[PDB]
Amino acid sequence: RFQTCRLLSGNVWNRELTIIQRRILRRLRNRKRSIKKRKIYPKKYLTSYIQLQTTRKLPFFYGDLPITEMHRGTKRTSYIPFLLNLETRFDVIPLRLYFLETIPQARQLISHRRVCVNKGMVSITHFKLSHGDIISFQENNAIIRGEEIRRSFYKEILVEKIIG
Amino acid sequence: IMRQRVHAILFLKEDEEEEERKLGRPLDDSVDRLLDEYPEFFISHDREFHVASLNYKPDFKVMPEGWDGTIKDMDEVHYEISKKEDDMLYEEFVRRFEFNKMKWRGEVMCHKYSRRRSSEGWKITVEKLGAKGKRGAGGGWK
Amino acid sequence: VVRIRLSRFGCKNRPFFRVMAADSRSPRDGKHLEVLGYFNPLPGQDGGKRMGLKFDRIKYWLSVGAQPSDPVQRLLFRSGLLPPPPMVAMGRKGGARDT
Amino acid sequence: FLEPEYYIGSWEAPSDPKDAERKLAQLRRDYAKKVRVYRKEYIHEIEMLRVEKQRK
Amino acid sequence: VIGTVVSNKMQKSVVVAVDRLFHNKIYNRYVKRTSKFMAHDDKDACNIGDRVKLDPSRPLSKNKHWIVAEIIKKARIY
Amino acid sequence: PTFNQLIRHGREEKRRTDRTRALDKCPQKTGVCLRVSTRTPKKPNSALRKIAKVRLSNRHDIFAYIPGEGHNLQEHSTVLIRGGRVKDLPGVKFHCIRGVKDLMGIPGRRRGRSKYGAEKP
Amino acid sequence: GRRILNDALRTIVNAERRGKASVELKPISTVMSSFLRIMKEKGYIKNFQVYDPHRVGRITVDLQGRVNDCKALTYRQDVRAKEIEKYTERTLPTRQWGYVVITTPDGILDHEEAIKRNVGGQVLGFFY
RNA sequence: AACAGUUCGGGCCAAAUCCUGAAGAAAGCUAAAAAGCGCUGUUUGAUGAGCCUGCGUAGUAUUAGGUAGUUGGUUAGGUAAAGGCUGACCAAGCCAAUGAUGCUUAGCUGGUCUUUUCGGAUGAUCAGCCACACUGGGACUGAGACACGGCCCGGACUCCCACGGGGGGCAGCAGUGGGGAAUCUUGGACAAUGGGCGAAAGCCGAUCCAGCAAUAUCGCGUGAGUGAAGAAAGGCAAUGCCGCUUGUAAAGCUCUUUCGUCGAGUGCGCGAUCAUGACAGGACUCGAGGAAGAAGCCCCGGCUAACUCCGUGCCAGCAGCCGCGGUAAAACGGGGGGGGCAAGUGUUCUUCGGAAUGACUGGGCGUAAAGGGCACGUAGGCGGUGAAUCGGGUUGAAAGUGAAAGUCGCCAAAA
Repeated sequence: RFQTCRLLSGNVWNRELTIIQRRILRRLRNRKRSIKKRKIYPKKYLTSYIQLQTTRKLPFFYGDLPITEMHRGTKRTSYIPFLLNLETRFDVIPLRLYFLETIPQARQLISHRRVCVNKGMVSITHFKLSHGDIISFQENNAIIRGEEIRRSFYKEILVEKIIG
Repeated sequence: IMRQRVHAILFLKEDEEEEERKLGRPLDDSVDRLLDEYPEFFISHDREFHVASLNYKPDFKVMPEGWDGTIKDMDEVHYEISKKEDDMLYEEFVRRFEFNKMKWRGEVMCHKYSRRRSSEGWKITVEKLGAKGKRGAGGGWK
Repeated sequence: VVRIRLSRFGCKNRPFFRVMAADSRSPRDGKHLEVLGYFNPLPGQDGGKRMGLKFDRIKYWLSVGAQPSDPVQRLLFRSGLLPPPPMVAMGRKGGARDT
Repeated sequence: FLEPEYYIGSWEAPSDPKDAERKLAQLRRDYAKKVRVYRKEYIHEIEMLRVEKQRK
Repeated sequence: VIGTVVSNKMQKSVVVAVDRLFHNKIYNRYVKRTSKFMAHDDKDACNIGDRVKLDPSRPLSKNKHWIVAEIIKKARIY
Repeated sequence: PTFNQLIRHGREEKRRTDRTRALDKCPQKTGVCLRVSTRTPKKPNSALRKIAKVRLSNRHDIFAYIPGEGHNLQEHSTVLIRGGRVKDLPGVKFHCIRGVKDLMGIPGRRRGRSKYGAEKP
Repeated sequence: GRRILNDALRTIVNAERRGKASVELKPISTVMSSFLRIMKEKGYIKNFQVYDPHRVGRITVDLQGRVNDCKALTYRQDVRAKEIEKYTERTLPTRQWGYVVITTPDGILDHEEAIKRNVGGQVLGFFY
């Protein structure tokens, strides 16, 4: 949600920024994000401020799971459950890394629809798969998302970039 | 490339040809046709294990004054452990992709028949095994 | 009477038996002399069948004179070391499959 | 790997009206003597193993 | 096994003392603790102050399940 | 001191007294209110505070404060007692949980409604 | 372990950080001579000339100037051969270095020579 | 597992493999005289019991003496088995400052929680062992009890009685009443595993399933997507910049219908075993098929992420701590707004960490709490050298054991 970008003092990838949203992001981004991040030197735990900002960026990136809790599940700090969930959580990581929106678009897909792995449906939504795993849609998924991935790879990598 | 990458290239283009036959001369290749090199990073590995070692624990071992020996190189001892990992990697992925290929035609669901018992185990020296078959005894094989 | 037998060893509704040389009046899960491997009674996927047993000591305990129970013969003949069950008489007629 | 493989038939128990003593005789003598034989084998072979351990 | 006698007036029931170590790793010290044994001894022959070896036996009294052996280092008595 | 002294001596822990003395370690023990007395807090804080002398089911009698504004309590009203100590008024080490047994929670509070036993307006 | 040992080692250390270069220790010993030599050929000193093999007692040690805290243990304790891998972690620089010194039936070792020969004994000293 | 035999009386209303004597120890039976079973003894092996013992196994000294079967010895019994187990007699020991005897707490162990580690808190569920069975007391049978639904005795307590006497034991399973802060259904089935007797067909609230509990776990879901008329309302504003904001939020609209709901269809697998299904109105696969059935609490003075308007005025009240309230309260209360978590949240209780705040790892005692007024000396600790010997400690190697479950590494299935 855009409100979260407003909180994070920046741009959390809201889609289709309407006109006054354009205005408000220019205002917030420049004025606020500058003034705070530009030249302050606060004792205001800038380390811990940064910490909040990053631990708040990441959850939307991976949908809505609490990642402080992921940290906490192990006794380490970080980087291991990171490399792990990114080795796969199987819908939010791979389906987005190739062709989707990691959000409950790419979620609930594994809930109801199928993406059979090694022709095997794995409808758990948090799987970890590595080292020799065939990822395949169903055919009634294909007959639509072939067109969807085409209109993605072009309307959203050719068209939007080129109007940019 | 990476070896197993190549392997999956083989498999995928192969069954893609098999389904080319199926779906007729309509062949998609739409997004594949993209060969402009702006909208892509796609960094691919040729070596492996160059980002950082398995660890860098600060630890040492002193050799006396008359060491009369020659030291080893760190970049050199690196890639030996990478080669160990690489061989283990090839073996394990071969095995896994292999079983997935043999799995392309199997049964993982609610239906089986289940009359063989896979006679097995010695728990001190178990490098031999056997099976049973159905109501016939069988044995000694596999 | 050492009764080489099979005790349940697992989660509810999906068990897993285990082979142990017990004593008669010991509990089902009670003080065992030693386990003897395992026997998973669940059908699988690699070879969609069941697995499990050990050898090389069931010889010794049979020799010293264990009288076990027939739900263990259902394995100690299927892997040899015994004669078949003397109650393998007949078979239900009319099994039908369509998948 | 030095293990055999063969087949056994121990069927045809019910044949005539109400004379299960066929398979009963089977059970008693057949099965008892079977197991007894096996056990004898085991005794001798395992004590063989023991005497090997002593020679060791 | 080894030990030293402490009391004698028992008429075939000479009593000796033997110590050991109750080493508690936690505080990492070799400490000493004793347990005062009793041993049957025919031909009653010992003097307070002279060591002796023992060896185990079936019960011989309400206590005193040891058995005496040779008198190591019989000591003078003024 | 020296290890030898430590081997032959306890190295015993430091002793402190937990203030709460409910008969058991139970989280709350119910009781009946003997008398309701409003008392004045120690300085600097200045006000009148509503507390009730309650005899717990263990039979020990402890003074317990009522949190929130408004009490329906009368002699012998049965009120579950939690362990909460107010700093301003000395000698009261217990709290009464609103909305349970007899003391009735304040319906009006809309923020913090879970405490004060308030159903959702 | 003795206390004349602790004494020799502490006199070494204190003379070092005082800045003199050649010292003499009256009450001498074999376990101390062995230890001076061990330090020597591990590097930490310069010469360790013992004088009177018997009956009198005198060593003259002339020193380099390395770090050398080297406390000499008093309360005995075992050391197996396979326990040093964790026990020599309780030196000052837990990881890097210092040589926990061990005594064996096959001569007084340090922990390197020990874990090589797979022999044990009892700890005697530290190195830092 | 092997070796040797199972003969006669007699008694039990009738007879027995019931009892009882003799020899040898017993006992004979057959599925219309039939083999095959049994029983007794000899010899082993296994499982198990009994007994004994080294070591380790609470606090308390404002508990310093305790004990006369006591401590030993002989003799008889004793026991299946050594022994003050014992009677007798003999001799007077034994335990105690390494804390005996008292007094208080308590079932022990693998282990559960925490801690990097040590340690500390716990011993509930699950298993090893001991103990215990209304309260006491015994003893009999029996391989195997002093035996929880075995016996006798006393007590105490209940329950019926004809009135004499009988009867009663949930600390088996579920279930009532009691006390509490509060801890489940008066379920189902031997379907499986496991124990029992039966040569074989056959019997069990152990067990396996089921049942209620946000009691914890792990999940998975309460949608995807558009969506500016920035809707109305909601607040706040000098009431600038759609004034700010709720707010792409809703609304609308197109997908999607998993989890769950409805209806169908079974050697799939749990008996895949000969057969044996309670689970099972389960799954399994197929179909009606609508975002429609699924978002709450805590916090916003600092510690500590987050703030504003009004009410409030030393009253009310919050506070885990420091403290706020005497008309501008960001701390109390109400409206709006926001942060943190999420089918869960918050308070209290409970134990560890932080806590080096009992310091072995990991302290102090000059002025901060803490060096005794001083010494002596008992144990006790600790404490010179070189030479020799031994090999208890020490240390190197092997096997046994260190229950399984647990921790942990890996692996694989499982969601």
